[PDB]
Amino acid sequence: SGELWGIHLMPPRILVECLLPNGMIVTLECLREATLITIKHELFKEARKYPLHQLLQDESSYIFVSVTQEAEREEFFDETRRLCDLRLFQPFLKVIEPVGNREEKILNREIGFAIGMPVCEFDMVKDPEVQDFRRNILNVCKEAVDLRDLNSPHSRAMYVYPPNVESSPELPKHIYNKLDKGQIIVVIWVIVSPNNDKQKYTLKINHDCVPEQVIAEAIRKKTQGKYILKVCGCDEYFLEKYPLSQYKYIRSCIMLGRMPNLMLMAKESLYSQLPMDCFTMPSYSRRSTKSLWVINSALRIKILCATYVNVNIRDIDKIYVRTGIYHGGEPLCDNVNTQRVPCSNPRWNEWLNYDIYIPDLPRAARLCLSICSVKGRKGAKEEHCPLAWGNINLFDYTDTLVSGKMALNLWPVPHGLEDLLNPIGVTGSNPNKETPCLELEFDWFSSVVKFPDMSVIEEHANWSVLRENDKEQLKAISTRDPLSEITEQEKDFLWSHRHYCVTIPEILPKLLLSVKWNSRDEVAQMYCLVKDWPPIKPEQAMELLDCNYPDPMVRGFAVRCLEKYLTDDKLSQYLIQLVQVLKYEQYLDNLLVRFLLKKALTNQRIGHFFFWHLKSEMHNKTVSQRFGLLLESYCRACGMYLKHLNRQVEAMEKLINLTDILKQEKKDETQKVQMKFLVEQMRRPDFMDALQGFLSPLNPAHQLGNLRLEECRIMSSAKRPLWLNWENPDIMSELLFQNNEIIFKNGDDLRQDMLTLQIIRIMENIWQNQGLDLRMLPYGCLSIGDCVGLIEVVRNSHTIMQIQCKGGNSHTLHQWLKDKNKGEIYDAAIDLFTRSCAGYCVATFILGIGDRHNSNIMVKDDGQLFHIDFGHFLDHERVPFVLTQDFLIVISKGAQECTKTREFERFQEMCYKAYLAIRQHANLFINLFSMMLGSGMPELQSFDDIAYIRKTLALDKTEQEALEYFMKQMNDAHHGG
Amino acid sequence: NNNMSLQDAEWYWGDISREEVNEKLRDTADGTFLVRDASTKMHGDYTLTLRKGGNNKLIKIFHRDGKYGFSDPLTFSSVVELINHYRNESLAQYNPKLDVKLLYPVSKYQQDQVVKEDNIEAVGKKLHEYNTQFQEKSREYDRLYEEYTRTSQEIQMKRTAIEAFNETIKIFEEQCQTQERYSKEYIEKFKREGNEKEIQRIMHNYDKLKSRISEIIDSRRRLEEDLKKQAAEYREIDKRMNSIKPDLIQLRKTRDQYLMWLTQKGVRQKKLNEWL
Repeated sequence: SGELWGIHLMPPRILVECLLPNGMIVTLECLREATLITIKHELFKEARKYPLHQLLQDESSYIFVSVTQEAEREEFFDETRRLCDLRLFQPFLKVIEPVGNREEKILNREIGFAIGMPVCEFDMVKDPEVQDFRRNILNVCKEAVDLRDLNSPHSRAMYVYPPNVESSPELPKHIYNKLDKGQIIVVIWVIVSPNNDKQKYTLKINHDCVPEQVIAEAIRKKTQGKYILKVCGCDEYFLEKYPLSQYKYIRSCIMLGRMPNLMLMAKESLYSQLPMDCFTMPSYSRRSTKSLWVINSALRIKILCATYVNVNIRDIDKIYVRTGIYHGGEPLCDNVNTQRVPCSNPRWNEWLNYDIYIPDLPRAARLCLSICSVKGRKGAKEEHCPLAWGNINLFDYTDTLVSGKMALNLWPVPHGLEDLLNPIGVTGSNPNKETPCLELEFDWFSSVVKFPDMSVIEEHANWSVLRENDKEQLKAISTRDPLSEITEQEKDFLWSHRHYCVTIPEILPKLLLSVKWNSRDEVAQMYCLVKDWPPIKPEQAMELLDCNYPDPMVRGFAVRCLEKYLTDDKLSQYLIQLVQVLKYEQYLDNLLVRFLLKKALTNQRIGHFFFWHLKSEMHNKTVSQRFGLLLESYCRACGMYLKHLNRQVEAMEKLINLTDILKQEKKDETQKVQMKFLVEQMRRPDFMDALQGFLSPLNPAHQLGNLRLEECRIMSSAKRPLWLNWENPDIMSELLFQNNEIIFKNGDDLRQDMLTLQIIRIMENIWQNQGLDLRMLPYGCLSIGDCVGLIEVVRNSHTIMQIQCKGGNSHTLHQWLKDKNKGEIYDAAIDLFTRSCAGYCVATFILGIGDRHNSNIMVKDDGQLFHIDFGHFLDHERVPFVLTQDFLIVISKGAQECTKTREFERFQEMCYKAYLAIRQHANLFINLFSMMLGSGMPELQSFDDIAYIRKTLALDKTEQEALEYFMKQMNDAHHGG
Repeated sequence: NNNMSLQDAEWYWGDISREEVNEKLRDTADGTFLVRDASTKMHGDYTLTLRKGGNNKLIKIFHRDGKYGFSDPLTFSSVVELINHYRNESLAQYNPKLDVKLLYPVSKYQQDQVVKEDNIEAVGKKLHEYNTQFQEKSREYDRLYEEYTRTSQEIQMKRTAIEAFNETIKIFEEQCQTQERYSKEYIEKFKREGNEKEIQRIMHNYDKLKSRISEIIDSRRRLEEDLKKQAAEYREIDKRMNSIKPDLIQLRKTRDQYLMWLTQKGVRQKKLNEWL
């Protein structure tokens, strides 16, 4: 499963059996790390020994071909790459003529390696929608490339090194007072000299400073638009003219009080460093219908049979097929069941009729179905269990209704799914042929049935068609959360007042829930309202992209709102959910995929996390094909960064292999022999070359360098995560960090941790904006695959368990914080600990993460408190983070009393303000947790889970009652507090 | 029944959330309904959940001037009178598009006959037995799921290996075809020049190529047989999980019903929590 089939590491002596075009067979002993060109060299040296050497031609005209471990005949125009990285299936190499363009095939190899699956089966798959998407997405790829090359070389620098800023140009009041008259002491580190000698200047400048004037007084103090500002220790650049305090590095320096340090580099140096992206245009781009509404018939679908259903015969008697026409998550008609045939012969031959008409079918209508099994001979209660599920788009990407026969391969039942149907699941047949397959037959209407265009819908609109006193009901419906208890009274009030709903833009998600999509006239009217709807905020706009709104025009309006309001920083914050709602799209080609790709191809910081979020779920076969096509598109149009991504992938897969040979081969012996084997495996040169000089997946600006072998270790946890320590190739980067520690954790899924940390970062942002300096520590976490990912390590921090063990008690943590930093900075550390504790207490109570012990909560030397290893968030009511007396002592400044403590009263005030802030912004949190359902966490499948964060935030109760709810929860935590 | 308090009504359920209502309104017939307190949690709402078109429609009842009704005007003394009136007459009076009768109420009295041995220690012991049996059933189901996922990865890897083997056979058969193509019309030159050493070494090369391709055939056939056997085991594990799943769901329903009955019977929750 490594460099050979069944052999992880090949022996130094390898007997390759190459294949000659003349017809001879060689048995060549090949060098361990040999490149392909010399392999061809002493291939042709011994070719003279065997006959038919006269028919042989020159070395340079011939190319190696072999079958790799991913089942494709790879041919090798890349002779400079070693045989170890070639991933042989068997040691053979056929020597043939050129058969194609060299650059195209090298790019195809790089793309297939970065994705993890070949482009060859993307070429060989015969789905017309797949090929049409592959052809049409190159248009927006070319447009993004042209926009990236619009203002070369400045726009290329913008693409490669985008500004790391946030949305608000202005600053909150609680950090403007953190500066001496709104001045930032900044240090500019000029290395420009005849020798490689560093030297510094100090500037006291404003917060609204453009970097151009920053370098203007930099040159003035030196004692002119050809210099740029680069952040010390990473590849962050200050390019576009923005206020200085708006940048995330400068903002974080204001947050933590650290001294901002910057380069002063020439523009020409970076412009020569950045290369030109050779966007090669791919080869595959070269390659009487009646309306839907004129059909007077009811929708019927014929179930023929199932080829085989994996069910026991002596435990289950009868099986059937439960179907239903859905629009997202709500049925358009009553579910219809087939006759309960015996499970031995799943043979039906049954038409199924529905309480819906052909014109009444909406554009996003889907036939969701499942073979299910009955039970209940013993007892009077009979139960039906899910057995296999599948969804069909009733209209394909060409707006045509499905007709004729269709062999749909069903999907395995999701884990913990009680529901008989799975409308939240993806559409399309299962690519795995070893799955239960069902023959469907859609009715043939003697022609091709096409959904009407916007003209017929608009003509149907305005044909079926002074402000009122009680307009506060519309606002009341608007302010409630997306999962509110919406009545038929409120639905009818919304639909009867849809024309007056345009004056409240943010009521559109509720109004779309009011309209019934099984009605043609209502769908046309609501389309007419959507077409002229005013734009809404991005936080409300991404709500319209979950499974509850599958309509292409609704999602198009949401994508247009994302185009016209959503910024790059908020896109990076919400990239996880926007990637996850790509599965909710019924078609590969849509507006959301175009928006995400266009933004990813004009922003390397956005595109890096875009690539990694798509790559982390290539193991999921439900979305493997769509995300693989999207990854193909990104890797074709990203330019040079693909190579960097390849390096990252190499390191990751190498680490994966290392963790493999750590966790299913030698999990039994002691830890010391495991460490010996660790240093032996990692000392080998190709593992070094894979793990040296590659960009960090956690942060693309942090360019990892030399790997210190002395301190790369394994923790004593259950899954044995791997500690990695990296140097920095630049020599003067001691200002920010001299080390890069990364936890490679495999076995434990990190999508949960990623979601928890993203939500925690968002609560931090809301608290900072409202006026609370409630700083979190959302460390970098990035899942890279199937329960494998990376975690950024917090330097100079220890778990509470380590503090308690090293101190030896209840007073030991406050004593340790007294000893670490005493004096006039002890009060600052105490306030930092109390405030971070209040913020994390509020966040942990609202999110309801897993049980907290001293092992999974850490404290820094400066006093900052934070949480690690979340895992089990929401429910998998219970307050996990009960404020233990170990924290009561530190909050109370070591006072024995805790109830009558003034600092405890300020702690109460901060907690209450935090809870009110999150309750006010809970719409965003409900939206983000609803957008995350299609990922498939073990504790996040349906809205029953999101009801937990609904209850903990007390959204059902009034704003006042949440205060006493928080009172009661904290009093139960403290047994009176 | 002329008029009865809503606490004694079978359709009324009191203080529950939307989730258990959806679980009790899941895949039921048209007109199935219940009445519960609204999630806003103030006295006098008493919302109604009905099932129509496969959807859990939810209707609000107002409490103006001490009366009840779906909308203005409120012409019902109690919620029970309204429920009976819409149980005998269709709900289309309020909204003509909701052509549905309130046919079946979700009665909490229906599940009372499921539990037996009503004394406290007997139901405690019975809840303990069904809870632990649910525990071994669940751990068996998760172990079977783990084995199923591992075997599915083995099927994927083995199928990839078979496809690589077929492409290797295509490669080597193309090589043999090229050998025949460059040897069929060229062995006559060997016949004219009359050297047997080159003939015997080229036949040795052809023989070792034939041995290699036959060995690769043997490996592909063996791995195909292994894939068929492992896929049969995969089918058996899938069948075993599909057999366990209804039993696990029934044990979950039994445990939930026992816990709800104990909660409504006034049994202490902490006294039963630590038995598990």
